[PDB]
This record gives sequence, structure tokens and C-alpha cells, in this order.
Amino acid sequence: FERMENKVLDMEATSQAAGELAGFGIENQFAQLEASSGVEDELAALKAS
Amino acid sequence: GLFDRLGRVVRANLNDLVSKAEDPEKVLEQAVIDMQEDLVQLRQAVARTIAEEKRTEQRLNQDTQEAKKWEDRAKLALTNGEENLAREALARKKSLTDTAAAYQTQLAQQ
Amino acid sequence: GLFDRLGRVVRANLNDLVSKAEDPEKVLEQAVIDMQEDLVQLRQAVARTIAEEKR
Amino acid sequence: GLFDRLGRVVRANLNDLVSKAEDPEKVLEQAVIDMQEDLVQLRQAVARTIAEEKR
Amino acid sequence: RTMSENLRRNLAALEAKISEAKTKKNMLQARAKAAKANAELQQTLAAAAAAAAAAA
Amino acid sequence: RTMSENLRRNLAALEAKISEAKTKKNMLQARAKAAKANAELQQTLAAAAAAAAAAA
Repeated sequence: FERMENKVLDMEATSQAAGELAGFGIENQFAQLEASSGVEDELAALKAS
Repeated sequence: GLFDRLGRVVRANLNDLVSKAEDPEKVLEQAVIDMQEDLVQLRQAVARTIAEEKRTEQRLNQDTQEAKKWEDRAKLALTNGEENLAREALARKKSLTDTAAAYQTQLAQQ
Repeated sequence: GLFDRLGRVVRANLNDLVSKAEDPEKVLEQAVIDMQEDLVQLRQAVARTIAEEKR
Repeated sequence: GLFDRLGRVVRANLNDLVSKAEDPEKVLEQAVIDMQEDLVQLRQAVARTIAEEKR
Repeated sequence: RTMSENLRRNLAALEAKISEAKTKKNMLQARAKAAKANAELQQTLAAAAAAAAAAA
Repeated sequence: RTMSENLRRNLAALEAKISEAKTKKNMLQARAKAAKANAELQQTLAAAAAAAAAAA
């Protein structure tokens, strides 16, 4: 069980690998600020109609 | 030593003779391609440090939920009148909160 | 090391010599075709994660 | 004694070298199979105590 | 006969924890297979698409 | 029976410090593996990039 748990932490380590990939996504993230405001702007127009 | 200095001179002449057979226009952009794979090597290693940082944060969440488990065992021991087992459970809780503070310190550096 | 730098220069010259035999008009749309099969590989793997979620 | 401690260190390094040649995915279920025959050994002995009780 | 009650409970408690370990084994083996596929797919697709697109 | 209470506590206290040493062992082995990787990556990337760029 203990050695299998050490093997299970290979999946946990793989989760941090996706987190480092996401780090590049944090530099790219400014596009999400314009994307999020845009969907609320047309949604506000749709609600006002 | 004298033969080290003479050796580096003859080796430098041979290295310069090879260096001028390389076309400066073609090899200078090969040097930029090589520098781009150097950045490819750095990004793989940097990402692996992020995984290691998250692994110390996993140990911290395991030992903190293990301390909550032992606190519940201490509560159970006190309702069952077994105060001697409640102290034992509190001693396990203390070693888990003290190692959690070591992992918090490790995580802050990471 | 010095021979790594010299090796990457001679290998880069040979790779550039090959690169200019490829027609830019024809190979640039082969690159878009290749990028379309890259999306074909991603959709198969993504769908397999949905099956794992349902399991 | 000093040579007991040194002996257990060199024996432990050799045992770890062997331990990492074993595939964790395949051997961990062999360990569960082994644990199932351990229960097979216990049930035979327990039943023999019932026979002794009846005697 | 008081020992055979104790042994019959200990035998049932042993197979109960062997049974628990077997269900845990399957779930842990599944997560490891899934995590191996997620990493390969995400990294392969992201790297191949970005590199080919930029060069072309 | 007063000696067996003392021995039963000493046996539990021994395994408690063996248990503590085992958790410490894993955390210390992890830091040593991480530190070995940090040094190699930082030095290799910095030296190779600066030397190649300057020469070219």
C-alpha cells in the first residue's frame, strides 16, 4: 500500500505539470478580461431589449 | 605551465581554421535556433519546479486533515471517559501541526 | 561546450539548405493541413477524458 | 555493533536496487493476490479449531 | 466456544479489510492511467500546434 | 502488571518516534532531489544561453 501510494503521487505530480502549463496561460490571461467584459456588454444589451 | 600555454595556442589556431569554414550568414541563425531550444530546455525544468511546489502543498493538506481526524478521535476519547487516549491523540495532532508549519515554510520559499 | 556550438551551426546550415528547396506557397498550406490533423488528435483524447469522467 | 550497522546498510542498498526492478503496477496487485492466499491459510486453521471444539 | 466467536469475527474483519483494499486498488490504478493520458494529450497537442503554426 | 503498563507505553513511544523519523525521511529526500534539479537547470540554462548568444 505504501509503495502504491508513492505511485499515486505520480498522478498528483502530473497535476502540477498542467499547473506550470497554466502559468503560460496567466501571461495570456489579459485576453480573458476583454472577453468577459464583452459577453456582459452584449448580455446587458440583450436584457435591455 | 609553458606546455599548457603552447597547447592552448595550437588548439586555438585549429579551432579558428574550422570557425572560418562555417558560413556567417547561415550559422548565425543556427545559433538563434540553438538559443530557442535552450529556452525549450528551461521551460521543462521550470514547470517541474511548479509540480514540486504543489507536492509540498499536498503534504500540507494531508497532514492538516490528519490533525482534524486526530482531534475527532480526542473528542471521542473524552466522551468515552478515556482521557489518557485523548492526550495521546493531542500529541499526534501537535506533531502534525508542527510538521505542517515546516511544510508552510518550505512552501513559502518554493 | 565548443563542439556543441559548432555542431549546431553546421546542422543549422544544412537544415536551411533543405528548407529553401520547399516551395513556400505549397508547403505553407501543408503546414495548415498538418495543424488540422493536430486538432484531430486532440479531439480523440478529449473525448476519452469524457468517457473516464462518466466511468 | 559497528559491523552490524554497516552490514544492514549495504544489505538495504542491495534490497532497494532489486525493489526498483519490480514494476509497481504489476507487483502491487501480486501483493493483493498474496494477501488473498494469506486469508486462505487463516480459514483452514480457524475451521480446524471448530473441529477441536466439537471434539 | 468463546474463542471461536472471537476467531469468526477476526476472520470476517480480515476479509473486510482485504475487500476494502481491492476496491481501492482499482480506483487508484484508474486515476494513474487517466493522469498518464491527460499529460501526454495536453502537452503533445499544445506543443505541436503552437510550434508548427508559428514556423509556417 | 505495573511493569507491563510501563512497557506498553515505552513500546508505543518507540514506534511513535520511528513513525516520526519515517515521515521526516521522505520530506528530506524530496528536498535533496528538488535542490539537485534546481541547481542543474538554473546553471545549465543561464550558461548555455549567454555563451551561445554572445559568440554568435
